Amino acid sequence: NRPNRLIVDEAINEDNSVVSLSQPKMDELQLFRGDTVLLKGKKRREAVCIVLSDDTCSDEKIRMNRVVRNNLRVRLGDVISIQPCPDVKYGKRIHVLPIDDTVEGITGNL
Amino acid sequence: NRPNRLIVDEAINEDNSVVSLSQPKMDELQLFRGDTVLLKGKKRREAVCIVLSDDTCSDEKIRMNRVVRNNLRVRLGDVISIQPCPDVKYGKRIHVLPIDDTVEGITGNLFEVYLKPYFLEAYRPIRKGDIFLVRGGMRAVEFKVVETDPSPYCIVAPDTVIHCEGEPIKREDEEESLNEVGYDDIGGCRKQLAQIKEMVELPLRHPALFKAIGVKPPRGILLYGPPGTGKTLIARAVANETGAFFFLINGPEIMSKLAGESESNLRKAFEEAEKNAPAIIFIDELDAIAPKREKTHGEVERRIVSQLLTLMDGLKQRAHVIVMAATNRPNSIDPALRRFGRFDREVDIGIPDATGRLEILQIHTKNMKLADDVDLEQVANETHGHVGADLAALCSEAALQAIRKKMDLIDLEDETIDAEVMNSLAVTMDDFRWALSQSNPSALRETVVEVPQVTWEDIGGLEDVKRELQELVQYPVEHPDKFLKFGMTPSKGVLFYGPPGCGKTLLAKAIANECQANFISIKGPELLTMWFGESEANVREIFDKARQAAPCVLFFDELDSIAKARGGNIGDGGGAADRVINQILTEMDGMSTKKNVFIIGATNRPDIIDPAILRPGRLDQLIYIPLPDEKSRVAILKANLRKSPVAKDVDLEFLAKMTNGFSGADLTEICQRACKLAIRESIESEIRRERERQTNPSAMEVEEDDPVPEIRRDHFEEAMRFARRSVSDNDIRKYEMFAQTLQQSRGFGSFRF
Amino acid sequence: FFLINGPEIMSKLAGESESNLRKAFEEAEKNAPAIIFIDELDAIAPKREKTHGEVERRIVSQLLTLMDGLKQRAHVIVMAATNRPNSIDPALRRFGRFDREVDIGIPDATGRLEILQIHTKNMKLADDVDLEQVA
Repeated sequence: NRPNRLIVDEAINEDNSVVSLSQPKMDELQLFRGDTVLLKGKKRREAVCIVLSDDTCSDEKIRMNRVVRNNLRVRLGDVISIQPCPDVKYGKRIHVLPIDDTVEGITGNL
Repeated sequence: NRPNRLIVDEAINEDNSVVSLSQPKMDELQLFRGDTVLLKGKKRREAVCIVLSDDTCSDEKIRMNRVVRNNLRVRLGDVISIQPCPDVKYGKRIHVLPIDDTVEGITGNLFEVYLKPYFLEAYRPIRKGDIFLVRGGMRAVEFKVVETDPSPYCIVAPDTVIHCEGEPIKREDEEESLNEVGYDDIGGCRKQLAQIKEMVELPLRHPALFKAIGVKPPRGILLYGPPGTGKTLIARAVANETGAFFFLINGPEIMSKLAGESESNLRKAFEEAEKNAPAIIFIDELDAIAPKREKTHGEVERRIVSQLLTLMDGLKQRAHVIVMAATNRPNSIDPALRRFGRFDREVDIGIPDATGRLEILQIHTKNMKLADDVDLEQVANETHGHVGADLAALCSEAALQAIRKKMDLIDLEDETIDAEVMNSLAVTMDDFRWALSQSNPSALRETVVEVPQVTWEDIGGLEDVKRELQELVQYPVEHPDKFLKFGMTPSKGVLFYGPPGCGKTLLAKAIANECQANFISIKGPELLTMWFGESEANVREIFDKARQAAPCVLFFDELDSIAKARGGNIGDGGGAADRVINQILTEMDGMSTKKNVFIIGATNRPDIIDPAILRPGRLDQLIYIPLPDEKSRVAILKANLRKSPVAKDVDLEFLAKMTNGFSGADLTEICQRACKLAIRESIESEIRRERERQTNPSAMEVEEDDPVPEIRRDHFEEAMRFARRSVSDNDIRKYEMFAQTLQQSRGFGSFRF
Repeated sequence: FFLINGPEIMSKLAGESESNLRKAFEEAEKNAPAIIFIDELDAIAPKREKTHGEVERRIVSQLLTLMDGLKQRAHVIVMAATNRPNSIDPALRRFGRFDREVDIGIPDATGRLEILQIHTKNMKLADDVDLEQVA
């Protein structure tokens, strides 16, 4: 990518929870309704939020959401480029373990 | 083997696993359908191959295919017949373990794809390197290990599934076997390996060769390998060729504070290895591991010696076990030199070679390196001044550093692997050499003036001397056969007795430049000591280095001053000097090794030389050096200037005319002074500092010329007026005149019949 | 992932410490495990620094074997302060660091300023804290 780095400011949308998917995500890539722009993270972390977006209504060039930035731990102004990632695996069935901290300290059956 | 060489031609069948048998094997191998035709091959080879022999048409050549040689691990022309399957042992629970390569790439589970071939017949070649054709699955269901777990054809019907081990092991045994050191990895010493291995095998293959001969195999001998010889490579090669449990035993590791604890541990290890297998013990650092309890009063050392004489010299304590004593140096007079019981028998084993440095470098480059641009001539030139496994490590380091420089010069290339950068990563001979110079020690790089690019370039002239030295070198280099035909041996050294410091050191440098190895610079100062033992030590070091390397010019300073033809001076000094003179004569005489050696004595006073040394053979060539000449001075000054500087204003003819035959050392001093004056007067040293980027970066918009331009005749004249150039003409003239008068008194007539 | 560790539960591990270390060194040579930093690396491996007997020399020799017996896939070797500075383990004496040094940055005002910034982010030092003065 580019050799000079920059910093990403706040999202253009006023609402943090309103993270509109970019038009380029559905244009360059076949972004379906059930998938969004998958964010890459550190130590093999990846998260995608299922949100319906309308690329034909308004292509808002807003920055990442505060919750999205905190969850993905995305650096400020990091070059968002698609490169070869050979460290991604896949599975069929998993066990969604609950948070142990929420179980303890809650009155009654947490 | 047989005296008729087997013709290694193309096999009749295209497939490597299928070969055509010879005339005698056309009907010798019975074709049975219910019983697999297991051909008796190498390394317990029980292969169910076809009996397809092309001998019914013509005499099929007895030769393996391209992959069959690596598959069967059998030599060309080896006799292979249809015999009982030795690799196929039927047992109570004989199941073949699976491997990751058998699991990876195959559809479904490894057991699921294997049971199709594990039910009655595999219908595939179960061997390492063989062309294994597996019908169906589009994959090879076989263990990526040395061989099958239970057997090649075990007793396992379809009701007995292949019970795999706890984990699928793949690409592990093959990696070790590739890493197993081939005996050829060391040039010349592979003869030693063959000698020892044949001693083991033939005495075992032929018990007549051991008992009926009456000579048993030797328990062990001192390793004729110098320090850092990579004797670990020797042990690895022994283990790879001769299958045994290598027992590396570091001498330092055998040093313990508790008396006997190291000895008891060593005895326990020896016993454990003996009970383990016909193993091989590697006594690392064995030469310094003990003082033989003679030089040292250490009771621990005595106990270690006793344990060795008990453990190493044990009653049949080597059940086909090899006590390989890894001596620190091949010639180190070690404890076992004092106690020749560990080497109670030294095997006649062919020692290493000289291009084995170049050969090992070529092997390392051919091992996995893709340095195509690395010139083999540069490799040979480096191997001329290099080491054994140490030089191989230096080559590996140079390759790694050049590859790092190239890869760092490239980006991460995460998207796609750059085939040109990665594959065929031709590390340039320049790149590899620079990486080596950055990696390998730089002390030996400038020490050999063969690296210094002055073939009498620093001192123009001495063409007769240069020619004589070149002829002497090329004699047992170019036409040693001519020397044998004449039957004349070379001379010892040259007594270049001329002006002091006129370039005698430069003379030695030029000689080394003509040479390929290093030299031996000595001074009379090192000879003096309060206790008279320095001369023997110096002579021993000189002999060992000459015994070690090629002719090292014994550039001895104050040689005449040290010797002074004995004379018999008073005091302890006179007797010590006489003893030193006798020791020097003994070093220059006696049952010498007749190895490559050269002598360069510094004698500013020929009258102060030794009378005994003056004898031919004691100094051999007593070629008294001349003094500098005006034309010679002009040539030397021109060459010295031509090295660094270019000057048009300062005329070389004017410099020569002003020189009037000044001293060659004085000429070099004048050149250095003019160079310093030019460097100080340099605009980059003067003008750039003057402006210092105040209004302009330098005091001039354009840079000045080369520093020599223009250090005119004024700067040189000022230096010369400051310079002495004051050699004692009368004294040197008298010395040369006396030498010439002696030489004239020494000459004779033609006396030709 | 994969190849978590050996059992290594005897709490004594006389020769077992060497055995598990050799097993981990050999296992990573054909696997893709992470470089898990050795806890108490100097304590478990005296590295010719603790005793003039056998434990420290054995630790040094095992380090040399592991550095000369592991492929470039995990390289679980402690850096900087691996063993004691006086006698570090032979992981650098064997293959891996025998020809290259470490481009360590000297202790300058940059490190002090970065530490001060980290501390200020962690806790409120002062309203007018002179981080330049501290550096």
